[PDB]
Amino acid sequence: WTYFGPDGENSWSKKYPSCGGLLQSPIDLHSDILQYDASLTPLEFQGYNLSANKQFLLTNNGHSVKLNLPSDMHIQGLSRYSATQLHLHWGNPNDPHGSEHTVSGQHFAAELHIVHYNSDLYPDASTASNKGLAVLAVLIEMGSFNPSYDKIFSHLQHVKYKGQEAFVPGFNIEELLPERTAEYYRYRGSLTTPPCNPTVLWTVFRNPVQISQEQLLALETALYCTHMDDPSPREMINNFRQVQKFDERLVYTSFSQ
Amino acid sequence: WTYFGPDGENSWSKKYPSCGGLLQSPIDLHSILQYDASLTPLEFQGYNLSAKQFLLTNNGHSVKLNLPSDMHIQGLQSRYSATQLHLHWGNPNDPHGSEHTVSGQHFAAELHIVHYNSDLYPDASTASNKSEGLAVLAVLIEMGSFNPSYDKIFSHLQHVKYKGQEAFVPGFNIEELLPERTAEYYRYRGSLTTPPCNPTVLWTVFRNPVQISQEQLLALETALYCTHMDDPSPREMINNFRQVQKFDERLVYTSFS
Ligand SMILES: CCCC(CCC)CCN1CCS(=O)(=O)c2c(F)c(F)c(S(N)(=O)=O)c(F)c21
Ligand SMILES: CCCC(CCC)CCN1CCS(=O)(=O)c2c(F)c(F)c(S(N)(=O)=O)c(F)c21
Ligand SMILES: [Zn+2]
Ligand SMILES: [Zn+2]
Repeated sequence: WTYFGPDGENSWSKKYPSCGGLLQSPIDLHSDILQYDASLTPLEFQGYNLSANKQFLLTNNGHSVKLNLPSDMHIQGLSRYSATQLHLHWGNPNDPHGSEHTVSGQHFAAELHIVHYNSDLYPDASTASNKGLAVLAVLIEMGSFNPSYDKIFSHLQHVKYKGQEAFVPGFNIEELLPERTAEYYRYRGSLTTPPCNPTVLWTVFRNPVQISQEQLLALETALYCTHMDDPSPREMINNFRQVQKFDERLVYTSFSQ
Repeated sequence: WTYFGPDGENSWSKKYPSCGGLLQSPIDLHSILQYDASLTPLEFQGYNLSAKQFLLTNNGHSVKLNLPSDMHIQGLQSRYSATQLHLHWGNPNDPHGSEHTVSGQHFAAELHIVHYNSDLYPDASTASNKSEGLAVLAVLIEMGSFNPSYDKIFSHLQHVKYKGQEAFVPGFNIEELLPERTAEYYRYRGSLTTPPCNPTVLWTVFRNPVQISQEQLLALETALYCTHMDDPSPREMINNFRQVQKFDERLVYTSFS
């Protein structure tokens, strides 16, 4: 599966039935489908300050570049959910508008997902994935240089091709989160890639973060979906799914205005 | 095929492979726009239909009005003769169901007047999978003042509430359904927005919307079902629009600057 051409997103459901099922993500966040919910209290981020003396595996699997996260990293306020990995979605150098969620019909430059699984109930994210998952999403805007995101981006020229891995020193993952994390959108949805399992509790923070034009350009030019020896290379660009019908869902907000 | 559940748009490409192919519509029209002085005004000939009768149908996917082949666009390289018109809309809880979007925003609804290349082909079915086959005019609709001309269609909707039902509409001037300043339009090559999704449509989306009243819009959204009258599980005809498609390395040409 890909994001472009005969294996792109309109065809995923041919091999991955859930991609044609209910509760799919991402979605457009707009007024008609939002409702304030005062029960959406703040999440607590536990163990996000990863030791700088430890190192965490960054991998290009051909579809994504993901940073593995330790299971002692958790979110509470929900079961306790343990982190498993983070990754991003982006556009391309000539169109830096590759967020997955949109807000009032507009794409952000990119989007960070921090994937967690219910470690109360399941021994790993793969198991949880068809039960199970909570993903935090941070919208990313073109803006100022972001030293915290650069702790990841500065290693991308070392995982350019599918199957490559690198180590990233620990840092405080909460530095990747925006202002006022108490303010978020919450809804029931799905993985945004195959197998599109409808098993995700989404939290999209209200406020975006910024990374620079130069950071976006590096992100949009550094990576390939294909192996280092593939005679038909494919750039890892435009790796976002279109927004989905909302299938009668509402999105609940922790902010009223 | 449907607009929801497991037979909705992500699954159309199973039976209708072009739905996962190139040149898919609809798209977001955002400032990918390039003025093209070649885009001269169309002339709508034979649109003043003899106050003759024209068949309105509900085929379970759509409510269409059949149009006569002496109605045609002038100004394209070939003559394109009308075949039918129909609309797309959302639902009362989210009344934003145009197919095309403008700067990420949906309009309330959208009218399509479908035509086929009658210089090259004998009917719209034959043309629909052929080069230069189809041309569709799209009118964006927003809620505002009551529109007597659209009521010439909408007054008949109760009589075609269920799949298989038909009503006769006396001829009227179809040009009355077009917006102000039809000289101003967006133009691009795309596809059918329903199965079989053939990439054979020259789209003309007028720049300016029309208005219908809040009551007319609600009637459109509430009058029709996608099921037969005797179906023990009725399904409302709502949200009958396709999500926008990726449109990369491509322009939409505008007749205006
Ligand atoms: C980590 C729990 C879900 C895993 C279970 C097996 C380990 C399958 C899906 N998974 C791994 C394959 S992937 O292609 O690298 C990929 C991806 F690119 C994504 F963007 C998302 S998203 N946006 O979070 O849905 C994924 F969730 C995701
Ligand atoms: C009319 C030339 C194309 C026909 C050829 C066979 C007669 C097949 C498709 N056709 C007929 C089936 S349908 O489901 O009633 C339907 C529809 F609802 C649409 F919204 C559009 S459109 N204009 O793509 O938005 C259609 F074009 C359309
Ligand atoms: Zn993701
Ligand atoms: Zn249509």
